[PDB]
Amino acid sequence: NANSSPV
Amino acid sequence: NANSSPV
Amino acid sequence: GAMGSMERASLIQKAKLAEQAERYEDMAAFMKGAVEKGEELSCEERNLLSVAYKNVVGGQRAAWRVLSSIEQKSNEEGSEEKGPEVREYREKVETELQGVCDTVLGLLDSHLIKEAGDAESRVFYLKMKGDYYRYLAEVATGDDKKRIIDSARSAYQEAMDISKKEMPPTNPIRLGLALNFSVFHYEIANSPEEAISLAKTTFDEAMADLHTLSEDSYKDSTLIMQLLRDNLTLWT
Amino acid sequence: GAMGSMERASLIQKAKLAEQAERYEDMAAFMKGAVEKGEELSCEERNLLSVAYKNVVGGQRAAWRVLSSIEQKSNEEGSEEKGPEVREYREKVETELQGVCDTVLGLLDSHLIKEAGDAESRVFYLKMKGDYYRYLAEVATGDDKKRIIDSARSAYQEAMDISKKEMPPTNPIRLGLALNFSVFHYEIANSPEEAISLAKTTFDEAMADLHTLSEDSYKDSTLIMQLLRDNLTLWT
Ligand SMILES: [Cl-]
Ligand SMILES: [Cl-]
Ligand code: NA
Ligand code: NA
Ligand code: NA
Ligand code: NA
Ligand code: NA
Ligand code: NA
Ligand code: NA
Ligand code: NA
Repeated sequence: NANSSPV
Repeated sequence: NANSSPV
Repeated sequence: GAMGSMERASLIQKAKLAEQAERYEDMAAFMKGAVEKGEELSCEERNLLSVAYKNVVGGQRAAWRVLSSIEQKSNEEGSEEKGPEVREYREKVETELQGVCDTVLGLLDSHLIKEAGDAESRVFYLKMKGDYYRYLAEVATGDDKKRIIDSARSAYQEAMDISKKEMPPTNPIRLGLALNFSVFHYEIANSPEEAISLAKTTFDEAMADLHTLSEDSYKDSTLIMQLLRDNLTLWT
Repeated sequence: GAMGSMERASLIQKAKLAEQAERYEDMAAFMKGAVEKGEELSCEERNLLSVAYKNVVGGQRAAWRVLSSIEQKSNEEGSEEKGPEVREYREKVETELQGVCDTVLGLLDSHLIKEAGDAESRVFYLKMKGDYYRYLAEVATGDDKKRIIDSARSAYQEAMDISKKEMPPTNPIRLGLALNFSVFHYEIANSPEEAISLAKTTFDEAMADLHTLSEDSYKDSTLIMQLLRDNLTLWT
């Protein structure tokens, strides 16, 4: 559920 | 924008 | 075909997994494989076929509309020339969409409709035939367009005739057929009055039959009746 | 390759149309074609490459997680035997996902990274290398898994070393790299303390540099800082 970088 | 039948 | 080696039951099982995974192209390929086994489809299997292809063609129709609108802005007074790319890419998505519709129509013609004798299967397949001719009509501009519109109308009309003889006015298949044929009249056939008349008669005849239904049947029927009322609210 | 006959500028133009149409597989194929022209990518073109492939692999990862969870429920005590289909279909989606990651990694290796000399291009490509090795690590279970994890770590580490020498602490590339490397530590490397330390140091060093920024740069940096704080809220 970790937020990674938005494209 | 007409509603058609839901699948 | 690539699914020829897979068991029918395994194709059905994987179609359901693909639905859960929102893998609708896979779902459609599994269900095509299942239809090509040559056996008739159960009610549940017909609804898996419909869900799969409606999601695939729905994404294509949404993309086509976005591209067609950009191509429209490009042919306006004052719009800079940007070359053939918008038309080419709209054409590529259009061709893919036509290919999906031709695939569905070909399954119906080989041999789902001819084997379908019960009203609930025959109406379902004839509705689907109308629907996918309708999606072909949405992108048609050639010498073809009138015949594609008439093919949609003919399929819907045969489905309507069977449904009104063989099914109660609350049957969800009958309701969804009337909903879609009404949208055909409004959006394809330039017949908004026919669209409105069909939606209102369908709604009113279903209202009068709701008293016969169980709670669960009542919920199924009223969900599609609300779509009829939503269109009537848009159109009046 | 199927895009070899299309102009570079036409591929870029169609990638943007595909984005607007939410046709991300097409978008990725157009951008692959553009990279294979052999010229370096501009900043905007690098972000089109990243958006295209992140959407394609994002759908595959979401599907893989759904299928892996069903395959997990199937290997529990009391679960009925349902045959090989869940494993087979998870394997099919896994293989497709691995193929997309191998395609991105192959573009980076042939020859985007070796030609990238400016910090903003080199860090961006090394981050992407870490990201797609990370997606390979998410599905790895074999004799391979340690080496895939180390490949992700190595790429991220080289990107981090360049970013901390060459970019301000608010640079959005540097921030998104730190965000993703922190998630690598938490989710892949079994290093939650490293994940938390990196996220907090990154956030705090960016906070201290916000005073130097224009309103628009401030908005770009604070958007990614919020993702760091959202992870820290989840993890502490
Ligand atoms: Cl094209
Ligand atoms: Cl499979
Ligand atoms: Na069999
Ligand atoms: Na052009
Ligand atoms: Na029959
Ligand atoms: Na009947
Ligand atoms: Na050229
Ligand atoms: Na089975
Ligand atoms: Na260079
Ligand atoms: Na710098």
